[PDB]
Formats: sequence, structure tokens, C-alpha cells
Amino acid sequence: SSLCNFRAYV
Amino acid sequence: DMKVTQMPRYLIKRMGENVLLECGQDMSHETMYWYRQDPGLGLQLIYISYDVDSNSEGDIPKGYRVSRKKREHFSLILDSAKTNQTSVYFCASSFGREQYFGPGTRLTVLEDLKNVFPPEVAVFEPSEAEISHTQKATLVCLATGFYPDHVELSWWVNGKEVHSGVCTDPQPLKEQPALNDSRYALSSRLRVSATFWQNPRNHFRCQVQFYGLSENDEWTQDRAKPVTQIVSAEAWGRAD
Amino acid sequence: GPHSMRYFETAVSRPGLEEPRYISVGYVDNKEFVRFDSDAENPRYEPRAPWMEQEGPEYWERETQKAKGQEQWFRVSLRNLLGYYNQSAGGSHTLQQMSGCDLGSDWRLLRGYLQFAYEGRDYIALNEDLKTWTAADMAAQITRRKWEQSGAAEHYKAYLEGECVEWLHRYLKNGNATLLRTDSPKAHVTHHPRSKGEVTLRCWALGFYPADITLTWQLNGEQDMELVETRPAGDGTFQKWASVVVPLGKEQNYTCRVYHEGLPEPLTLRWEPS
Amino acid sequence: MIQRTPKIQVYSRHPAENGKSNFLNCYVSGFHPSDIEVDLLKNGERIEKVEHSDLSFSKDWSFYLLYYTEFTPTEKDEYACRVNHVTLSQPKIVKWDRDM
Amino acid sequence: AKTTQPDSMESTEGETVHLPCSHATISGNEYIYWYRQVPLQGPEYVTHGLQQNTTNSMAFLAIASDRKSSTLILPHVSLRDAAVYHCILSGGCNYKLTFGKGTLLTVTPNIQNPDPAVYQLRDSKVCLFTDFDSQTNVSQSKDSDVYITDKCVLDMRSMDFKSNSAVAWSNKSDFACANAFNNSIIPEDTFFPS
Ligand code: NA
Repeated sequence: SSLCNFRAYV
Repeated sequence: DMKVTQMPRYLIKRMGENVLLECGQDMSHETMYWYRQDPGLGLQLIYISYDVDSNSEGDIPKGYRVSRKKREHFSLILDSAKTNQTSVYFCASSFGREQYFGPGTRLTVLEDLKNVFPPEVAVFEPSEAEISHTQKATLVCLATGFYPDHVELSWWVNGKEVHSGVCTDPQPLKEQPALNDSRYALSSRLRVSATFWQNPRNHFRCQVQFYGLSENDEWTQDRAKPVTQIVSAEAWGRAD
Repeated sequence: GPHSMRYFETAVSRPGLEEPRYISVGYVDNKEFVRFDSDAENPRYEPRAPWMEQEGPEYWERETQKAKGQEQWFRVSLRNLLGYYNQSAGGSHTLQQMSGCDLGSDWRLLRGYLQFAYEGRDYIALNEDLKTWTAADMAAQITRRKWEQSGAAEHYKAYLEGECVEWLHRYLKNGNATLLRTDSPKAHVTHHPRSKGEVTLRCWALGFYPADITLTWQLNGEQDMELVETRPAGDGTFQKWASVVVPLGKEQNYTCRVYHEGLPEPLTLRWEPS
Repeated sequence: MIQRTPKIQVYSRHPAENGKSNFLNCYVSGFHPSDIEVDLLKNGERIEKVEHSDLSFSKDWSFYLLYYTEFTPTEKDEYACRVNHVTLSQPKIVKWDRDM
Repeated sequence: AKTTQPDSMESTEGETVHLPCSHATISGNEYIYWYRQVPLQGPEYVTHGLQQNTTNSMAFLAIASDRKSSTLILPHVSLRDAAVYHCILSGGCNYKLTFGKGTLLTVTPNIQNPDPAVYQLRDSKVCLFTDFDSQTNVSQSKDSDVYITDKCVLDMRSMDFKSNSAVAWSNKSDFACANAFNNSIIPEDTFFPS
């Protein structure tokens, strides 16, 4: 199950 | 540090006219939002902007469009305003933690500008009986006959705005409760010591800022144009 | 034995493309099991291993929606990075990510992983504690401060210790026999002539899986060896060779030991003249 | 930033037997950025029916691909792979030597 | 949408306030956020949490072990804390929030020395009901020409004093301060000056 990145971008 | 700007606080538009609401955020956050809030309801998202030219419809997009050409600004456009678009509009931004909300713009879209009236303001001096019974003195300010509900009442003591010892009604009263187009009334109290009131050099002013018709709005009615203006009333201390 | 799961994600921008190409590849025990590519006519996660084909449509739909969110995340991040490095127009740029979990033989979580690279170099990584970050340079320090303030590590730790581990367990159940399947190296020694009184001996290891292998030349069971890096055969198996420069007539005094998972014991090889 | 030139290996799937159907492989790895051009050549000419694996990368962030084609080797036919990448001034040609 | 809160909560200043929130269908990566919105100003972040109880300057957030409910705890509530409190789920990978109705929290002051009285203010070239305890409720007029506001609390921090008041006014002939608040249950000891 793929990770969705925490909404804060780089 | 984190501040979302929205001006004006209030706006009157005729139905069918274009409306442009502007929002600023100097933090250069990627994410910006437009919400509207109707009385007693939670905010409803109109549009979100993930970045420059990357806008997505929210829950209620109908009748609106947006523009995000720069990260620091986000525009909400009503191409042809409907009276049901009367609401308080809040812009917000985020960098990925919480959302930061602007102070809001109250927009009133009217069928015509005929019922627009500025307030009349009067100050009521303290009761001599209150002074002797309590050693305190309450002044009452009344702002009456205004429409729409676009007012900011403030008290000024010796040329300085005060907040302590003040209470302004959180909601205005309808001067004709059985009418949908009723003009409004608002009251506020300022309470000081009897000693402070008894000094004739002390000056008390109740100021009501009314947000009305634009300087560019047309007005042909047989009465003064109800423009954005300050209406005040004052009282001076009395040794008697 | 031990197990692992990883997702390897890449986004590539270029002047000729209006939106970056995004690729996400999932691995279980270092074998590709799922893939998403934005370049496909109908972008979606697809199974890359037959044992994954039994996952119902809700699974594929849920993963595909997540990939759409990742594409946006990478697109925005690429634009921020162009700013952080004050890069000039007309270039192609790459943002990569690796994430996943390592499980021990006793099924305990050994380590969670989360790493990012920009232009093929380390950018930022989540430390082994799953609480703090390592920033590779000055631009990554801007990111670190952002992620510390917004509490980003907590989101990544929760996925790595929770959902990552749970789903790896589920895949291991489905891909049971297939994932434990190893292929032993079929090995042989070739003879190659040289100048002076010398000859090259080449020990070939073929048809093995997984790629991990050791080839060791010894002189009486105890010069620097020459070799090729392990390479794919094209059928799911791997190949490798190791060579030694030996004097003429002394070929039998040299042995090649092959060490691999699939073997019951290490192989001992020698040049056998026909 | 600092780019990485491709490591190239050209070899057969199964050990080469003159007259036996096999697969010619060109394994390109350790390169960055991901854009790469790979051709398999027969007597200096580009083989038309060449397939390739989907793009992947290793733990060191570098990319890798396998290019392949069905082929029958002979003593006279020459095989090579030609690779071009941004890290190279000119395309690099590597000849297929069945002994490695 | 996924969160359920009571529409309103009553409290007295200095008390501990517990604001409940039900979110049975919460997903593993959804954060629990609390925002508050004072009268008509913009909402403002209060606190948030994922699994662990959170303490900050503003409030304490208690999240149940199963994560299916939470509580926002406001220790020693001040008048300033009166607002609508919104409990909202925020998915860790996205930027959206679905606001609900939230809980309207009222904070009534502790009236130290009540001195209920009805005064007539000096004419402009109004009746004031003041200093009653927060137990007193003021009703609207049973006359369309008489205007009566709801009670309002003012705070004189210069001397640590608070007072409740309501204003009545009319231009109508039969309006007097002695009858102004007749539709209200007013204290027995209410002072009416002669
Ligand atoms: Na209309």
C-alpha cells in the first residue's frame, strides 16, 4: 500500500 | 508572523454587477482557499488553489471563479452577482499545518440601493442615581435606522479608542421586526468610575463607521447618497 | 526469514513537457510487484507480479487515487526546488523518493525508511528514530525547518510502523510460495589463453535468483580478482563471472567458490579440461 | 548537478551457441539523469525489434534499464550496443564478446 | 461531515470546559483539528493531534485510545473563550477541511456583588437594567415600539469588575423605566430610583 506524503511540500 | 489580508471588511453591490474580492498572504504559502459563511453555518469551501494556475472547485463553486497568477494573492470573481451571494467571504492559506484565515469581507448584494441608509448616532449620559448608588457611570450609545448591517461601533475617551468597560450588542435589533427589509438598531455601553465622569475635561465619543455605497455608485434618489462614512455623538464629563 | 517493502518514486520535469512525468514502483523482498506511470494512456497502478492479480478493484482504485495526490506533491515540490537552488531555465530536473519497511525473521519491524533526492543527490532523509531529519545542504535545511514546524515526521512514522507493516504482511500471505522461490547458480569455469606463461580462468555463475552472490578464487584453498557486476539475464534470473590470471599448467591448483542462498552448501569449481 | 555516466554491459541470456536461438542484452545502469538512448547493432546496423524493461532506479538513486532482442549468433555476424546520454560527448559503442 | 459535536454548551467563567467530539469512522492518517471562531471574525487554529494527547498554551486535547472520540479541554475558561468550537478531521496528505456547525460555547461571568437596578439615562438634545447576576434572563418586549437588547457583559479590568446590562428604549408615550422590563423576571431587590 503506497505512502501518500504528508501535505507539506519540500 | 502568519497574516492573511482581506480588504474591504464590507461591500455593497447591486444584483447583476461584477464582484472582485482580493486576498493577500506574504508568507508565499503554496495553498490558498476561498470560503463563504452564511449565518449560523460552518464555512463552505468555494475553491482551493494548490499553486499558481492550479485551482480546484470546492463544495460550492457555482457562480464563482478564481484567479491565482502569483502565490501571494488569490482572487474570487462573481461575474454576475445574485442576492443569494450575500455572505461573509473568508480567504485562507496553509503551508501544511493549520489553515490561516483572513478577517473576512461581508458582501451584501441588493436588488436595488433604495433601502441603503447610514445610522443616526446618539449618546445618553449617565444616570445621577447610578452615580450615587454605585460610584460608576454608564454611557449608552445608540446607532439607529441603518441598512444593511455594515457598522463598526467604537468608543473614544480623550481622543484614544477604548475597549475596557465597553460592551456592544453582538447582534443588531430590527426596528420593524415583521419586515424583511427592516433598518437596524445597535447599542453599546461604556462604563467608567463616577470620579472619571465627574471631570469636565474628560471627552467621550461614540463613533460608528458605516460601510455604504461606493463613491462611483450611481445615486438619483431624493436624499443624501448613503456613502461609507463615520457618524459620531459625544459627551463631556459633568461635575454636577 | 527477513522481508521488506519499498516504493521508489520519481518525477522528471523537462522544457518540452507541461507537467512532470511521475513513476511509482512498489517492491516486496526487492521484487517489483506494482507500478504506476503518468506516461501511460490510462495512468493507474497495475500488478507486476501475478500473485497481485487477485486484489479486487477497490484496491487498484484506492492506490491510483493516491498516485494522483503524489503527482501533485512532486509537481509542487519540483517548483519549490527550482527556487531553492536558483536554477536557470531550459533544464530537466528529477525528484526521487524511497520509503518502506524492513521486517526481521521473527516478524518484528527492524527499520522504517524515508529518503528524498534532488538531481540524483541526497536531499533530506528521515532518521532511524522516525522523529528527526537529516538535511544534506542549505536548501534542505529550509525543508527540514518546514517539516519540523508542521510535524511531518509523525505522519511518516505512523504509516511506516502501521499501514506499511500491515500491507507487507498481507502481500507476503498472497505471494507466499512465489517470494520464497530461489534459483541456484549453475556454475562452470572457462579457459582463456594469454601472453607469456599465463592463462585466464573465468568462473561463470548463471540462472540464479536473488541477485546476491559471492564468487571467490583461491590458491590452495587460501593477486586481485577481475569480474563483471551482477547483471539481469532477462528471464528474472541473474548472471555474474569472476576471473584469475594463472601460470600455464597450474590451473588445477586454483578453485572458485560460489556462495548463494539457493545452494545447500557453497559450490567448489575448477577448470575441467575436456 | 553532478551527473553519472552509464555503466554498459552487452551479453547473451544463455551461453552463445552458433546457430541456436538466444537473446542479446544491453544492460545500462548507474546513470543520471534518466533520459537515455540505447540501440542494439548487427553488423553496424540498428536492430528494429528491440524491447526494453520499464524505468527503475537503485538505492544510490541511479537509473537502470535492460534492452533486449531475440537473436541467433554466428562466427561472422558482429553485435554491439550503442548508447547515448547527456554525460557523453558522442554515442558509446560496446561490442558483444561471447566470452564475457 | 465525519465529526459530530453538540450544538451548544453553557459554562461559567473559571470552570473547566470539556467539549466532546464523536468521529467513529476516522481513518489512520486523519488528524483531529480544533478551530474556534469568535463572534464574526475569521476561524483560528486551537490545537490538533493524531493519536497522542496534546497540551499547548490554549487547550488540552484528549483523544480516546480507539481514536473514535476526542475532547477539547479548556481549563479555567475566560469570557474571551466564548466562541464556536469546530472539531474537524484533516487527512495527513491533503489540504481540505469540511466545517460542520461546531459547538457554540457561552461563558457567563461570576457576578461578585450583584446590585440589580433600572436607571433612566439623560436625554439626547433610554432605560438601563444593570448589575444583575448571570441567573437573570431578560426577555424581548411585548410591544413593537419598545426595543430591548439582550444582556451584554462589560469588563472594567482597571478595577477587576464585571457587570451585566440590557438597554430598553422607545419614543412611545406609555414607555417608562418602571415598566420597561415588565416582560422579564427581574430580581426582587431590583432598585428603581424615584
Ligand atoms: Na439575484
